Amino acid sequence: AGVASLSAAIALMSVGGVAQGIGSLFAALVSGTARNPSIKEDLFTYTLIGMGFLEFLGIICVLMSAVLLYS
Amino acid sequence: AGVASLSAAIALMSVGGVAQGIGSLFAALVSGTARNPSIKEDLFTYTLIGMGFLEFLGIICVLMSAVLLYS
Amino acid sequence: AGVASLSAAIALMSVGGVAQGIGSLFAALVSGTARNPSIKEDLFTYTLIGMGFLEFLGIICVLMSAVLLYS
Amino acid sequence: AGVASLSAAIALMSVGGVAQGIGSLFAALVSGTARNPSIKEDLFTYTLIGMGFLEFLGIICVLMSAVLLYS
Amino acid sequence: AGVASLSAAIALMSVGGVAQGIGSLFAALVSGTARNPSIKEDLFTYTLIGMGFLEFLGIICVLMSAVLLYS
Amino acid sequence: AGVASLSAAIALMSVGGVAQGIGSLFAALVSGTARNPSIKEDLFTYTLIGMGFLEFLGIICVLMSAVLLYS
Amino acid sequence: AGVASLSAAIALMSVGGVAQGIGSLFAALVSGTARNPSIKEDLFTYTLIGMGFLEFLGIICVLMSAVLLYS
Amino acid sequence: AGVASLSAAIALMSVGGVAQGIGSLFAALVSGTARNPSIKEDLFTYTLIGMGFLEFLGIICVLMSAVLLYS
Amino acid sequence: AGVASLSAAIALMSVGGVAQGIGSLFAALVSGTARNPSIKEDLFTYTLIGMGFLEFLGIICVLMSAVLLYS
Amino acid sequence: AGVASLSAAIALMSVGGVAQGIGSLFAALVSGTARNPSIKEDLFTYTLIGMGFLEFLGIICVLMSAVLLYS
Amino acid sequence: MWRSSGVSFTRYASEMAALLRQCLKEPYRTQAMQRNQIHLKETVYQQGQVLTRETFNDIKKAFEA
Amino acid sequence: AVLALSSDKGLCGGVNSFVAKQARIVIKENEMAGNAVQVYGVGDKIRSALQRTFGDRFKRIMTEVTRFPWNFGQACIIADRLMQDNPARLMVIYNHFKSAVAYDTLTLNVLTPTQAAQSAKEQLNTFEFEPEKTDVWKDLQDFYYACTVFGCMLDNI
Amino acid sequence: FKNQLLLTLSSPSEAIYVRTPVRSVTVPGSEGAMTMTNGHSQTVARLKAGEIIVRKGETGDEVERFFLSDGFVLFKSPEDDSGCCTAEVLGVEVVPVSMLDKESAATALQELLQQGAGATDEWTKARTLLGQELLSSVIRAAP
Repeated sequence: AGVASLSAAIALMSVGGVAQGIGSLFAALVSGTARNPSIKEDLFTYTLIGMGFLEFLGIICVLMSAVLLYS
Repeated sequence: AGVASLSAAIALMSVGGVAQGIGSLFAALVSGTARNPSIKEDLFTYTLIGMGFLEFLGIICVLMSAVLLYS
Repeated sequence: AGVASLSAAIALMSVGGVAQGIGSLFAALVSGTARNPSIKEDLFTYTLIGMGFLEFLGIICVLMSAVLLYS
Repeated sequence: AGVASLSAAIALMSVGGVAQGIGSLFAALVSGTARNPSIKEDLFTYTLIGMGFLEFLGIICVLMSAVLLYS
Repeated sequence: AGVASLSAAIALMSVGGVAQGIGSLFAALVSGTARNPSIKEDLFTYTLIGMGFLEFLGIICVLMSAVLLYS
Repeated sequence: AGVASLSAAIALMSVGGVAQGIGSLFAALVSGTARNPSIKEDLFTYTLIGMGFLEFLGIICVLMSAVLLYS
Repeated sequence: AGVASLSAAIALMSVGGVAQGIGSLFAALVSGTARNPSIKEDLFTYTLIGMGFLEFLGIICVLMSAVLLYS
Repeated sequence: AGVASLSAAIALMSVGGVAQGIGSLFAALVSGTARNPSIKEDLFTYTLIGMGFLEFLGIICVLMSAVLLYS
Repeated sequence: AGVASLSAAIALMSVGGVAQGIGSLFAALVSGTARNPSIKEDLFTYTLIGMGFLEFLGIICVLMSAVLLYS
Repeated sequence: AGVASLSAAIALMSVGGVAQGIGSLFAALVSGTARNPSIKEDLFTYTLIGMGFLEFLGIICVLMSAVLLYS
Repeated sequence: MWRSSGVSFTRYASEMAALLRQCLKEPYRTQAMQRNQIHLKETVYQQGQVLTRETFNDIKKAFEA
Repeated sequence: AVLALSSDKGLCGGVNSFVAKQARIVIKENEMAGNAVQVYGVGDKIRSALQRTFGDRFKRIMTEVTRFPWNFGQACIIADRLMQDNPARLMVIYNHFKSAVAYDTLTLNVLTPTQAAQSAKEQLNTFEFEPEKTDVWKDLQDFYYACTVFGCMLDNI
Repeated sequence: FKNQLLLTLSSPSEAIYVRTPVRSVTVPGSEGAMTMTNGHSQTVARLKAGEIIVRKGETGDEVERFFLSDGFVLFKSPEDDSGCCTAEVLGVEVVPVSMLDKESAATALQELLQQGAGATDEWTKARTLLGQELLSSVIRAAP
């Protein structure tokens, strides 16, 4: 009976790994800023590209939930 | 009819990743600050930006759970 | 509702991801205090900010659990 | 509609590892750029090759969800 | 009275998730004492603060286990 | 083919470890290239070798998925 | 031969985390010894304090496992 | 019955733990080569020993994925 | 009907964390020996202490698995 | 009774964790030999000791798997 | 290590190079210990009014005092 | 803190005269603004030149250095003595050896830990320090002191 | 000039190389040994002890061993016009391995252990341990 809700909840679990990846990204960002502020403006650019993948994958996950909570 | 509660709990079993990511964020912030204090104003500036995503993901990690308790 | 008792436990499982993060954060704090001790007053402040999120997140991981023990 | 959405979410669970790998890879990219900007363009390239695996695996994963939603 | 025991056993995961994190904290303390033996205090205070946080989390999880075991 | 579909879905959790290993390899490659670009190609060789193993493992699970999708 | 055995088995999942924490502790001790042997007697001391939690925490779960085997 | 196929899908979960080991080993190879290329062909030999274990520990479980499928 | 086997197999699963801890410990040993080769007896002693703790936990979980199997 | 297969398969998951440890251990060699290529001998000794322990663990896991299979 | 014992890197390097020189072969060891002879005469002052004068012929006693 | 390098034997022309002249100039310039000056020296000639006029500022003097051949061990001692008395700014006066019939007096403004902590060292971000910068800086600085004294004394000799 | 590695291996008493073109140079960093070649990034590193191993461009296979006690290494990028990347290995005492002895090494080790048995000062213990390190390295490095 609770098929759709359970499946959506199980699908939503990858947000943890997504957040871990984003944390690693921004940790490397702050570390590279501490190691060389002169190229700070460059590093953030690459960091955004990482988000351009990570959140995108995350977005797909949420879409699947929207597909699965209503069949 | 506790299957809704089960789905809400399963969807809530991803805040650990958000917490790990936030811990990595602030750990790298503190490390890079101890390496170079004079640039603190920048290290914080990017850090919040990361939170600007993670907490938002965390909000999803809450919202659907509440939805899974009712819908 | 027996399944409610399971739901709460699952909602508590996230603490395993929480505490790890907290540990990592304080680890970095200690490393900073081992590298540039003369700015402890800075680092702890930033550390508190991190806890200001994590504890709050942890509270959520508690609250719904208790809620899921009743609803 | 049990098995369909169940298998979909279960297969979708494995994108967190993809996100973690992406985060680690882009963190290495940022660190290397901080240490040696002169070969910046030479690093970005390699990271794309990594995507040529990781995202592709993710794609397969997502595709299998659909293959399990209307099997 | 069969689901309560399983709920408590499932809630016991945060114990290992917390021991992971206490280990990291004390490893950081050890490494800090190795890099700067002149500062033993101001490393044990922060370590004890983190210990208090993680002990509170463990107390939460054990309390909820004992609760669900009889409720 | 319900139980078969569930088996095929459960088969695809190992993809996370594959992606994590891939990310580790490409991170090490990117860092080594940031250190000594003059050993680019040689390193690439070793990298591809490791990737082959991971790729094989990936393909293996995919094959089993097909098996568990029909048999 | 029922649910009590399942619960007493599920309680043992925390031993992995406790073992990882102990490994991190003693790896940090070994590294600090190899770095600065001249404070060995100090580091071991702190290490024991860590055990004063970690092993104890593990024992708790083990005890609770028996509590879940004859509840 | 078909339920045995699930056992096969469980036997492939050890795969994706071997992948992290292979990734770590080959990443250490890459780093040690980038640091000290002069001894390249020695380090490769050591990896041939490591893969002497992991390459078995993977396929062994895959054999179980067959043996616990048809039986 | 065969629930004791399930409980035994579920209790045995902490060997993964035990092996992770052992590997991290001996890796720290090997690194500290590569750095400070004149200090091997003290490092080996601390490694033996850690291995004793970890083997104790492993034998505990194996004994509990045998008990739950032949209760 | 095919169900007794499942339990055996579950034990094999532990082997995956074991592989991770092995990888880390060999990395400590492959880095150490690059960090100190003069010795290359005592590192192999400690590696073999750790591999003996981990192979014993994996072997008892496999044996318990076969036992729960046939029994 | 030397930072924890309240020691300078120069002191550590000198006192270790001394041992390395002791591990030399005699024909080269003579020239090594010849080109590394030490003789100093420190004279401490405080607004004139010499507080002390002290000679040094060894690296260890030169760094200690 | 003014480290003046000089000799111990006479008949050296007038190189020590120029050294002491530059030292007097530096002291009289920096004592007006209010900077408390200390004087380290190498050789008895600078001592005989500045005893009567700036003898109430000496901190530590060394001599008999030119007896045996100059070596890095002789310089490390003086560098350690300078570091133990860590001042806020250090100057080094010596004679540069241009050619066999031409020298040149110079003054080296030398970096110190007080002046290093007040800078983020952004100029060295291009360099990858194998240990972290904070851990290797104190050793690089001690080496810098020793090498400075070494080269300066060689040129003066 | 050329796309070689311009090594200068320098001790206070003798400069063994000044602008020697080589292919790869191994050095025992404080973290671990490492081999510098052309294209290597700018870097500074502290050395602990051990056997520098030089390999000229003409040699390729032939090498030159040199024991170093302590010092620094400075790798500096190539100027755009020079076309050659430079490296400076400064050592407080840079001996060749031909001039080393294994018997006096063990004698000095024994005397160090004798002096350090009365462990009261931190510097004495530290010196005993570091001497043990360097003398074991000399023994393993001597022929």
